[PDB]
Amino acid sequence: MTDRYSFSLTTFSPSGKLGQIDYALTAVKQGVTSLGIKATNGVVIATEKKSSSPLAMSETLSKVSLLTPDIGAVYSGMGPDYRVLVDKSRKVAHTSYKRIYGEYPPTKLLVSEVAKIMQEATQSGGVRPFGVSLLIAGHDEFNGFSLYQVDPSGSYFPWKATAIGKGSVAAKTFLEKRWNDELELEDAIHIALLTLKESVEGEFNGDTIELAIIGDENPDLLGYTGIPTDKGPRFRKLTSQEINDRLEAL
Amino acid sequence: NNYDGDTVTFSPTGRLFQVEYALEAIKQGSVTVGLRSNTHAVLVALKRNADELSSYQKKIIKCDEHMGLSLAGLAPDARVLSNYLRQQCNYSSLVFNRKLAVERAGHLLCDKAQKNTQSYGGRPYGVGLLIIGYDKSGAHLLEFQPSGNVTELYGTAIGARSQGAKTYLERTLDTFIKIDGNPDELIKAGVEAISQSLRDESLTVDNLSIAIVGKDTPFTIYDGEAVAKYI
Amino acid sequence: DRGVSTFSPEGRLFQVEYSLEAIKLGSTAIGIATKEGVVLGVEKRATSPLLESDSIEKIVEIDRHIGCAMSGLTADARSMIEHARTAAVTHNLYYDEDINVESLTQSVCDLALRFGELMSRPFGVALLIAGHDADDGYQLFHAEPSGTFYRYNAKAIGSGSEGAQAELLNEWHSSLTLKEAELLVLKILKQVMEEKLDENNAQLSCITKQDGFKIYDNEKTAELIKELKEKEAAE
Amino acid sequence: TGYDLSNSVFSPDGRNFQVEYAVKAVENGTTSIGIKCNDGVVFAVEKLITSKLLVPQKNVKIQVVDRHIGCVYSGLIPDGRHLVNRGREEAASFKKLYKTPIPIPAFADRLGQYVQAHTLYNSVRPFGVSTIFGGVDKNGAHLYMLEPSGSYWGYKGAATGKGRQSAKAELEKLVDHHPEGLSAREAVKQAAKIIYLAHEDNKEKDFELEISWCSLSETNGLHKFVKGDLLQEAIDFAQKEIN
Amino acid sequence: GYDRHITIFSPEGRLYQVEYAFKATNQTNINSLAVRGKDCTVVISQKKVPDKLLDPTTVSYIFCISRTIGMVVNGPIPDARNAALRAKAEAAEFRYKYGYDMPCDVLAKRMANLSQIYTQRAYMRPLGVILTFVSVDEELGPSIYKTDPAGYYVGYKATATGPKQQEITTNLENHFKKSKIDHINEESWEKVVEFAITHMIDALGTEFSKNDLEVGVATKDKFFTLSAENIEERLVAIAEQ
Amino acid sequence: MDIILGIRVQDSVILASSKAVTRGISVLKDSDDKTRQLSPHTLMSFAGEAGDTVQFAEYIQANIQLYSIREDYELSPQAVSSFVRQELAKSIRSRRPYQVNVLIGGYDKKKNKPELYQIDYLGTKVELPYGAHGYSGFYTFSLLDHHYRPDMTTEEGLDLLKLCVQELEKRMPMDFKGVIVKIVDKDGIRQVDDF
Amino acid sequence: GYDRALSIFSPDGHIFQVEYALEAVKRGTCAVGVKGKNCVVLGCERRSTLKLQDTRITPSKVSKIDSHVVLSFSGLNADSRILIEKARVEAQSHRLTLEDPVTVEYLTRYVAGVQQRYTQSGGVRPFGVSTLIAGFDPRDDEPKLYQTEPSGIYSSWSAQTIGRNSKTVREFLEKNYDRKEPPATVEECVKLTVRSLLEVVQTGAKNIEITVVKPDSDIVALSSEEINQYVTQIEQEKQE
Amino acid sequence: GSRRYDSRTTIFSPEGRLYQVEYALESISHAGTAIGIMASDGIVLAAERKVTSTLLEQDTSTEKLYKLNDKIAVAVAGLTADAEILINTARIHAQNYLKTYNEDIPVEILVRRLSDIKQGYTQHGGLRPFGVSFIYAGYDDRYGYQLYTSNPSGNYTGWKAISVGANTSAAQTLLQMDYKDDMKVDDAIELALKTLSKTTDSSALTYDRLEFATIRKGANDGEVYQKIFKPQEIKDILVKTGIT
Ligand SMILES: [Cl-]
Repeated sequence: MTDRYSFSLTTFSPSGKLGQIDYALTAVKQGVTSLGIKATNGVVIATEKKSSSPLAMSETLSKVSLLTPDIGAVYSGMGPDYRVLVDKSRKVAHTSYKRIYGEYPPTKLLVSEVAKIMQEATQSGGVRPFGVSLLIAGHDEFNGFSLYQVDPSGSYFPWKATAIGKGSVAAKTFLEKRWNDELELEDAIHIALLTLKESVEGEFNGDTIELAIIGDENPDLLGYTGIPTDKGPRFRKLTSQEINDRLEAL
Repeated sequence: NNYDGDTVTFSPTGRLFQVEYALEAIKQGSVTVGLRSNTHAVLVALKRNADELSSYQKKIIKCDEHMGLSLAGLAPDARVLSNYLRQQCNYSSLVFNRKLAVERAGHLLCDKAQKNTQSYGGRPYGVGLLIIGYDKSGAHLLEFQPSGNVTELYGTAIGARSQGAKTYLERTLDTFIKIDGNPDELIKAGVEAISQSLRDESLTVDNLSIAIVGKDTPFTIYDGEAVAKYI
Repeated sequence: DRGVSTFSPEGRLFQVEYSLEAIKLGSTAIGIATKEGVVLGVEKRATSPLLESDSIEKIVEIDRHIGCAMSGLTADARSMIEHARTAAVTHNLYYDEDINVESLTQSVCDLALRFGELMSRPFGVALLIAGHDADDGYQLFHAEPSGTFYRYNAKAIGSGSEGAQAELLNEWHSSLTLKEAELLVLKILKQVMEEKLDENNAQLSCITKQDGFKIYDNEKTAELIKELKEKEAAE
Repeated sequence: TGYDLSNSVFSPDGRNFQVEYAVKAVENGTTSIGIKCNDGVVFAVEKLITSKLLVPQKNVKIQVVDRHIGCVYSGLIPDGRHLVNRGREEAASFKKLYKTPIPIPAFADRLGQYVQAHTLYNSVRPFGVSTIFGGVDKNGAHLYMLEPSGSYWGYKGAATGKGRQSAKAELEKLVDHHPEGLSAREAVKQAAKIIYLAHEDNKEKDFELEISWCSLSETNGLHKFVKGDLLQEAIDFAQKEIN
Repeated sequence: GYDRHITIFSPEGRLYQVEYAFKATNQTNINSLAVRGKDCTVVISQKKVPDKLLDPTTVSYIFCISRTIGMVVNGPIPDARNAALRAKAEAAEFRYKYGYDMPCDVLAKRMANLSQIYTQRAYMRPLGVILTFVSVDEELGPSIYKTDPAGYYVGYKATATGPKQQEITTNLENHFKKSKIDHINEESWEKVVEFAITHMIDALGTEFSKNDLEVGVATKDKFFTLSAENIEERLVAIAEQ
Repeated sequence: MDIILGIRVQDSVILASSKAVTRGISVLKDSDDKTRQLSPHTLMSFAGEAGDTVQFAEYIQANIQLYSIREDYELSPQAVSSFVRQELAKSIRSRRPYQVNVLIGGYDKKKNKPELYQIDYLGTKVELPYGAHGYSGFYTFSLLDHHYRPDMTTEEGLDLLKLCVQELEKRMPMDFKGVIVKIVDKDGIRQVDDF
Repeated sequence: GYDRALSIFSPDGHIFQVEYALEAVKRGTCAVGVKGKNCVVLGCERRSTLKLQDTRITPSKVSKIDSHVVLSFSGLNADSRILIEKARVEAQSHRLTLEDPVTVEYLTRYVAGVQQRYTQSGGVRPFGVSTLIAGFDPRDDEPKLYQTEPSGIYSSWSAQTIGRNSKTVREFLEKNYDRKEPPATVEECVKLTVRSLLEVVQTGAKNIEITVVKPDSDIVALSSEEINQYVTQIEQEKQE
Repeated sequence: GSRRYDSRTTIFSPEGRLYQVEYALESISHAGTAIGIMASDGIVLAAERKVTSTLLEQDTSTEKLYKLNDKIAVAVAGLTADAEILINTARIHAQNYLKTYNEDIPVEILVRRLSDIKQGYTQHGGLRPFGVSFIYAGYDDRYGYQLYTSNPSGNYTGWKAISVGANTSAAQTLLQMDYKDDMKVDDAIELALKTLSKTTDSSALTYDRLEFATIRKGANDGEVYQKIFKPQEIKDILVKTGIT
């Protein structure tokens, strides 16, 4: 046995292309649409819960994931690759930051750590790149609200708003017309639901849509009282009912 | 063809070509004969020279006082395998105060060769061995193939033109097995056996190599004028 | 591609057979064993006249009683020589004696097949190992990258080897003197060399029981070349 | 194409061709069988006499694991030995930790997982043997057969090698004609017959019969070789049936 | 075309070795079904013993992973047992480290993560199996979680796996479209097993004897498999109404 | 290998080091030079356990000479002292620490200033106008505290150094066999052959 | 670890990776070495395809291994740094363990050994570099000049050139360099070295570097103007 | 076994070139152009972001210009993720040196170190090289203001003015034409922006498509200041130099 693949599986072609990264981006293109919009007082991330079977309980499959109390993530592409990246991202937030500084990492630095992991799967021996593009939304004290995209290459870019996956080209054009620097969080959620309806074929409701926000601190979700400085997580996943309420004012 | 690039690949008919190619190296090697009675076991080997200025390549290697072998094929592989046998014989003596059974020695050689046929990066051994010995169950003769197959025999031969000697021993089976308590006559039968594999060349004084082990006879190799008696 | 330790359908190791082809391209080296000593000679083969020929070191001392000549990819020989020198000196440390020539040769040849995927390829150089010990007297060995070593009364390796070996077949006898062997190496080197043989493009050496291994001066060899020319003109 | 050049590669069928090629080496080997009896198991194997120079009864093929398990195989003999060496290590570590001798189903999985592991990587070759094995434990007799893929099941009777079809047919008759069961001594006799009948596929050369057995009543649950009078009796019974 | 031999991306962003591992899943030609009751989770699977020389008691694709968790496998038996051994080791290790029994969904995720690694690392091949884990979880209740060679997993109200999975899936879909609940509204597990067998008979269009089926049942604090005689009693009750 | 003194004057650094080496109850040598030139304008004297002193000093020398060749540049005395300190701080938590105390006398050619650094075996570094190791300071510092000026000439520094040695020779129980004195300035390193 | 045998024999007995490494040397800028009676001069070509270059800080082609030995090269620039670093470390390691500086021959033998090692070790490719190593042994006034190449062979030269168009400048050196009477002075040795490069260089401006090494660690690099005076005098004698 | 799938990233071509290095350089030729110009009183770094969007958050974005320490900065051309791996290693090396010698690392020593890391990936390990070219802008008290470049081969050189990325042939010719030795920072700022404006593949050069930085002794008295320009500050300098 032993892993005898100690050589790179991603290499430059004569034209300067890194084939495996391009092909990983193609897998992302086939993936279900997900988007993110940044408001003045929050960030929203959303995607479709494309259920593989009606017998499957799609609530047990979480496409939108909490990374830290103030940082959330969504993806487009290969779901299993995303799941393991979420596991690694949650852990690295502790091992390379919280256990050192006694606080959670700022969004840009956690993104940087996830990006590094994805870059290494593009150069290290005997592995293929991750077949996902991530959208990471978060808040921290000194940088405020932010939204980042991370690609299979490990490259990451900050966005005011963006979309990835199936209908990203049409969705990004839709977001360009609607976005401004004065949007409130509820306005961003409304725009997110409008944008997401265009790429969805079948049922469009709280049970088929997954949506979360980075916004105000939620002391009701903290689980304890007594420490004034601890005010609760800014990440909150919207319920099925909360989504349907906003679909009537759509 | 497409399945002979390494030892880790079966062909569509279930063959291992690298092992078969290693077997081919033995066929190119010089002839060596092995035979035994109930009291003694004998090795006879035709040594090969490079040219008239060169020495004749040694074929027989001593492993212990009661055991040794003759080789045909890649000589360095015989040195590796015989070194392993020397160590195993020695481990048995030092730890258990016990002379290593010839049958157990064969089992150890089989397993060592086998590991080189199932793993990537390595290669099969390119040599065949005839092991003789005298232990607690009497005289023994073994034939080793680098496929891993080890066989206990009354007599045999390996190398180029070995089929002639093997047929002779198959005829003489009932005679040479009965040569008990007469080392010279058993060697004669071995020298007569290896003679059935000669063409153009004959057995000279620096050409012939003989070894013997038995009841009250440590493994000893005869070369030079010590084999002129049998020419 | 294919394994480095792969057997051919004929039962030969590809890489070992290919390294033998590299040795055929090497400069000629000749050895002749006598009862008065063993002579070692080499063709230097300088690629340019500006190359200082005395820096070409193709004959090398292993111990006081063992010398060595090389042919082929001579850079590969350096680690082999280093191992040989270490083995010779280490045995003296462990046993307070000289090491046997055969044992030294066997130790060098143990390195040969230590290649795979250890070093990445066989050695591309052949060695003529000459020496003396009390048990077997004057000896000459030919060490190959296959791990095989033959003892020889006389042997030639390199580009002019088969022509030289045929010549050594006719000339060698068991009563040769040291002086006769010296002239014989010079004669056969002169025969197979491209350029005209002189003291600057050819080198002699010997091993005797009394004086041990010695590389010959260019002045000493020049006299033997002049002695050779005169005796060939004598008939 | 090229899917069959490397072990552990799935073909578009979902097959591992390298394992299937290992089966061809097994099918090329000599016939070996196993029979489950009332309180134990019987193993038998065909040994081809390539030459008169082979010493009779010396080149033993059936192998013991621990003191209660017998193992026989067809195909590449060295591969079988390698598997039995591992089996012996597995049995030793089980007994070391748990005291009790390894149960047969437990032992079967240890071999199974090890053989299956050699289908996971391209850096190793699959086993070129099918192994028939078994013995007696606290829950009674067990007979197993293990393939190159790592696949194994429990058997009433088992056969592999070149004459497996003939042997299987004979085993199926015994199962039908004896629903109540077969005695250990009967199973030895029947094992001899079946190897003799299966030798028609290898009729060019003559052969040597080798039998072993583990039985609660006949061998105290220990693996033993069938020798001397009992072996001759089985040979005579076998020779009588072919004529 | 070495992108088809190892787990690297093809130009279309596909992993062909993963896709071919899915095809190996149906090599056994066996169909399995899983449903949930009020207090239980039932799994049934076809049992085919084609050789008369086989000991039928040893032919099984249902595994007792822990006291609480059962697992049925669709795919070749060597890979099935590989997965079974690992799942047993993981479940035991979990209990030792964290002081409570490993949940069904957590084991499914763990095995799914291991499968994901085989789709990303070149030296390891995917296992050609689909793993359906069942239990009555102490927090979530009756649970069905299924893993595949892509490293995908999800919870199920009910599920089916095999060559004729679509026929069984649609049959189950239609029943739950009528009842409008996420489970079989029945008190006893015996009747939930009867439901499972009945709907497999309807979907496949084949009758079953006691030796043609294999049944696993999960209740609170234990998972167990039924004997042939237990299954016979189940078949008799089905025929008598 | 016990007594090592240092003084930084106006334009140079002066290092004085004892000549004695003792094995058991016998003085083996009375001309030992307990110093190594690290670079043309940097000198290091040393004292501590037998063997470790020279081994450490030569190891430092090799590293600074390596740096000099690689960069074609002489490191500042401050940079060299920091390198040396780190090596000793590293060493104190090793399996077997190097029991070596050093004085580093260098002339900084960039700043045109002499510099004296005192570093003990723990990696305790201080920059001083004058320094010593072990008990040497106990006898000499009261004289240096009294007489020392920062505008002293090299000749005045040598005279103050003579007074320090005389006091050592009077009140120390051990015969250290005099001192070798070396001067480090803009022109490099030289030895005072009559002291 | 990555163990792949990259340097292997071909059917005709060639190691192509080692031979292709020589092709990288052929591409590199020309380097030349000439030893006089009491000195050695190392000349190096600078390709003028790169202007706007900062010549103060750009890596110089001649590198001091110790105070008494220098090394120049032709081939891959990045590869040469690894050999130079190793050589510098070995030089200090020798001074530390043997208490003498390295001889020029010893230093050459070490660098050549590193190059050879990289031709039969797994997972590595050969150095695409040939070197000229020059200097004077400690307490010796005899000039030393050696050459190494990717295969690991080395030898001593009265005069030698490596790199692109080295065939041409070797042609010049073979007819102009007399062994019985080598360049007796520094002037004559530098003049002959500049003349040899002018056969190949193009413009005699910033394209020629000259480094003179004399006994007892006396090493100096000539400036643009000093070299320009040689370039001027050579062509004025040529106009005849 | 595994050999079958090995691309062999560290081999020579028959011509004596390193395949992967050459192909990595081809990749870099499509990256946004980065320019460095050295003046007597400072250094300028100018770089073009690749076809951006209106929804990209520019003021928090960084893809071209990175700080290694207070005295040294780099401009990137190629794979940004590959660059960040090397950048973090360089940042650590600078701090290692500062801890060891208690002096800021000289520019060349940092450059040589990173270039050696790149070199290693071309000679051993069997991994793909880093698809990155750097322009190093820095200051130390030995050589003063310095510009360097390094590429995937691990080769590095010093420059008065230099470009990397797209259209380097055109850019280098324009720089070679207008550059003079007695040039000042404010003049160099103008030259850099004018060169980018002529070589760009975009229709027009605007503030949102640029990253800009200067290293000046225009810090109060004998010390050096790094200035990473803000979006509004890039917009102002574009108007000042008369490009928009
Ligand atoms: Cl996990």
